[PDB]
Amino acid sequence: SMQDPIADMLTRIRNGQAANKAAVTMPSSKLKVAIANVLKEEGFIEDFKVEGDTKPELELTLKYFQGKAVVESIQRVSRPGLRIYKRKDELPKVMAGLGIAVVSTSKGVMTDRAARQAGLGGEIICYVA
Amino acid sequence: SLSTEATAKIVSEFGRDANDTGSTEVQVALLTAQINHLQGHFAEHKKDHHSRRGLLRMVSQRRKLLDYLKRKDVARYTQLIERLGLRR
Amino acid sequence: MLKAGVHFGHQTRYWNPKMKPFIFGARNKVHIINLEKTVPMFNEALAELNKIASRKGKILFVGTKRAASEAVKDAALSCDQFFVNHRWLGGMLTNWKTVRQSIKRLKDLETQSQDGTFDKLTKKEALMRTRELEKLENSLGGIKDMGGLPDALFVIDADHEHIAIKEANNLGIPVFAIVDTNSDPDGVDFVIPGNDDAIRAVTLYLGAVAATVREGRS
RNA sequence: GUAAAGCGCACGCAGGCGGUUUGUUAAGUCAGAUGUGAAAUCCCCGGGCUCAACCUGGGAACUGCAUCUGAUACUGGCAAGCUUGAGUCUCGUAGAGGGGGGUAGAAUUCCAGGUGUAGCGGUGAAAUGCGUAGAGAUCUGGAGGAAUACCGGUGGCGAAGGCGGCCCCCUGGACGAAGACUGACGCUCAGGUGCGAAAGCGUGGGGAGCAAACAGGAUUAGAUACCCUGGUAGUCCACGCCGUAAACGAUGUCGACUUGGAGGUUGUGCCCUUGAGGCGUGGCUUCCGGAGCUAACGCGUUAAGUCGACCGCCUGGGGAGUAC
RNA sequence: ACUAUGUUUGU
Ligand SMILES: CN[C@@H]1[C@@H](O[C@H]2O[C@H](CO)[C@@H](N)[C@H](O)[C@H]2O)O[C@H]2C[C@@H](N)[C@@H](O[C@H]3[C@H](O)[C@@H](O)[C@H](N)C[C@@H]3N)O[C@@H]2[C@@H]1O
Ligand SMILES: CN[C@@H]1[C@@H](O[C@H]2O[C@H](CO)[C@@H](N)[C@H](O)[C@H]2O)O[C@H]2C[C@@H](N)[C@@H](O[C@H]3[C@H](O)[C@@H](O)[C@H](N)C[C@@H]3N)O[C@@H]2[C@@H]1O
Ligand SMILES: [Mg+2]
Ligand SMILES: [Mg+2]
Ligand SMILES: [Mg+2]
Ligand SMILES: [Mg+2]
Ligand SMILES: [Mg+2]
Ligand SMILES: [Mg+2]
Ligand SMILES: [Mg+2]
Ligand SMILES: [Mg+2]
Ligand SMILES: [Mg+2]
Ligand SMILES: [Mg+2]
Ligand SMILES: [Mg+2]
Ligand SMILES: [Mg+2]
Ligand SMILES: [Mg+2]
Ligand SMILES: [Mg+2]
Ligand SMILES: [Mg+2]
Ligand SMILES: [Mg+2]
Ligand SMILES: [Mg+2]
Ligand SMILES: [Mg+2]
Ligand SMILES: [Mg+2]
Ligand SMILES: [Mg+2]
Ligand SMILES: [Mg+2]
Ligand SMILES: [Mg+2]
Ligand SMILES: [Mg+2]
Ligand SMILES: [Mg+2]
Ligand SMILES: [Mg+2]
Repeated sequence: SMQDPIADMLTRIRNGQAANKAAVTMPSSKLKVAIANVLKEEGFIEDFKVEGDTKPELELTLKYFQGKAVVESIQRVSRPGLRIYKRKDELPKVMAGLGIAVVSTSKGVMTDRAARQAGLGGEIICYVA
Repeated sequence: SLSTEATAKIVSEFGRDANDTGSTEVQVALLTAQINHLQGHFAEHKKDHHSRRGLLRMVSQRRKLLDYLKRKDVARYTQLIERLGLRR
Repeated sequence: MLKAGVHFGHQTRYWNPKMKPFIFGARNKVHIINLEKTVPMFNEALAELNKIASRKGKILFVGTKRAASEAVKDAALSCDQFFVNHRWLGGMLTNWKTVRQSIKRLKDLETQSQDGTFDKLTKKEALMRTRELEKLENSLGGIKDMGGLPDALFVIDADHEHIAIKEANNLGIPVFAIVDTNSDPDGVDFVIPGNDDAIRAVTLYLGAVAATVREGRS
């Protein structure tokens, strides 16, 4: 009964890309906004905005290249039924470095590459290839 | 059952105002009134299993509301149950 | 604009959901093509047709419905290009090495009929070859002189001539199709929204294409 | 789903999981340090036995554990909230939803009588059977039980099992419109509890029709059957058991998202309501079909697609859902 | 109307 809003956000992206939709809207949370920030900086989504005051709606602008969805694979890793925490030396490399692993560290949400530079581990939120 | 006047009396007497119909005390009191009212019906119609299901739904809802009220603030919980005649 | 009034799309119930970008708010259970989006795509289709005609390419005009058979034939002949106005043969393009033998047979009977041995032989088998001729000519007359695969394919109805489109798709031949609201604009390389059955619309498309390839041959 | 595998269905304790914001904590998590992680073994560079095996130096490793210090994004704890999830109230709607009473008409059977007469009944054909002791047919009256023709509809309601003549009484749920209220009160659920077709069982009634068993007649090589003529339990009612079905959508529940078309049923908003209409918006339903999925069949917004939570279950066929 | 059956084992 909606026990994983993060996986819901990833599914909306995955289903929106499969449906070739321009944008996907969803209820907003600061964790979703943090994840959307990482996706935008990595180039997987064009943009996002958080319109709304008391019930904010985060809406992401999906990105298509040559008629194909930019996000080919987007997969939740640390689900509520099974949490995944990785130390710095065992952070995952997605698509041999061509993808990103969104990681929640004590210094914020970043990529696996950014977390490796910062020398931190944390929760593996998702893989984005 | 639980006619409009009976419902209106309960919410006024267990709620803050006449529009405080969503308070846990009002909801528990409304469920308690219907559960007590249906007691006579099921004494006569002991084979009315389909209606029993609605009654047991009321009992389960009241139990969950009471657990929430106990967890939130026990003082109102203890006050409510003695005012309604609960805990067996 | 230069084309309004003539064409209005099919009924809503038969609409292909992949035609939504080109649909402009069906009026009364009948879809209306967005002509504002029709004008640029049609121009770029014509522009590309001009370019390959400049490369001296072959344009095959494929319209098989009765209301557009003659229009396709005259337009292709006027712009001295090839056409298929009757039943498309499955494998006209993909099975060319077999249909090539068939147009060869058609050409031999053409010489036989006009100038060869066609009345110096038994009459029953004579008109047997006669009746074979128009059959073989009304199916392959428009492509007698291809000599190979065409370089472009202009289609009047995308879904009706779906066989030709996917024959071109797997062969790598660009497709310029008049895709109506009940067709899938997937195999078409250059989608042109608009009617696929109205006589005025089809002749208008064909006249524009016939003119454009003529200027491309200069 | 069909290969083994979704409990028959539901409620629900423990457990697992849990919307959104702020603060705090630092349990999980992460970082660093220190201690320890025996040696041997393994591995990497070497060295010595003529080589190798073997022996051996050094190092890496021992992926662990504990302590201290720090980080605070996430999860957890605590506190305060918020409204989207969930629930309450107001008005209305449809329904074979349930329980208890009453009642109506048709028909069957039986009982009595009138008319009337030699067949009736049954089958593939027959016979058993019924009939001159008066059948069958027809008409009148009466008794009794059971079920509710048409409506009736891939119609509706119910968690499932199931539920249809009509009327009354008691009663459950669902849905819609507009608001107001409470303010995660939620989801799932091992054990547990409840409901749960038919058959069956117990007690007491009832018994028209049908009918296991049984009997007779046929059929047949045989016929412990199919068919015919009868016919007991049972089918009905009350109460109490049983607790199983191809209890099936062979598809667990909950939530989210993802092209369409044609209907049905039931609300509701606006507009030319001009009239059953047009444009929306809900709930529940049927068919087809796109992507996608699938071994294929096929499913396809009511998914068997894309995901998340929890539960149940499977691990070749038999032996065996059997023994103990 | 209504019949039943078709020995074992190969390329
Ligand atoms: C409306 N969905 C239907 C579903 O409905 C079921 O679940 C719904 C849940 O709400 C219920 N409302 C409904 O009452 C119930 O029946 O039942 C299945 C049964 C399944 N054997 C299959 O049959 C198909 C066959 O597999 C196929 O061979 C045949 N061609 C067509 C059949 N539909 O497809 C249907 C179809 O998926
Ligand atoms: C105007 N025609 C109809 C309307 O009738 C009424 O509309 C107005 C009220 O709104 C009244 N003023 C008017 O007098 C009356 O005629 O009721 C709705 C009911 C709605 N559930 C839906 O069902 C259809 C749905 O499309 C779907 O549920 C199903 N597939 C098929 C249903 N017929 O579409 C019809 C349709 O819009
Ligand atoms: Mg089987
Ligand atoms: Mg199976
Ligand atoms: Mg089931
Ligand atoms: Mg439950
Ligand atoms: Mg529990
Ligand atoms: Mg949370
Ligand atoms: Mg700690
Ligand atoms: Mg050596
Ligand atoms: Mg070392
Ligand atoms: Mg050691
Ligand atoms: Mg915290
Ligand atoms: Mg917290
Ligand atoms: Mg408050
Ligand atoms: Mg259990
Ligand atoms: Mg029971
Ligand atoms: Mg029974
Ligand atoms: Mg009995
Ligand atoms: Mg019998
Ligand atoms: Mg079973
Ligand atoms: Mg059933
Ligand atoms: Mg089963
Ligand atoms: Mg289908
Ligand atoms: Mg499947
Ligand atoms: Mg047993
Ligand atoms: Mg034998």
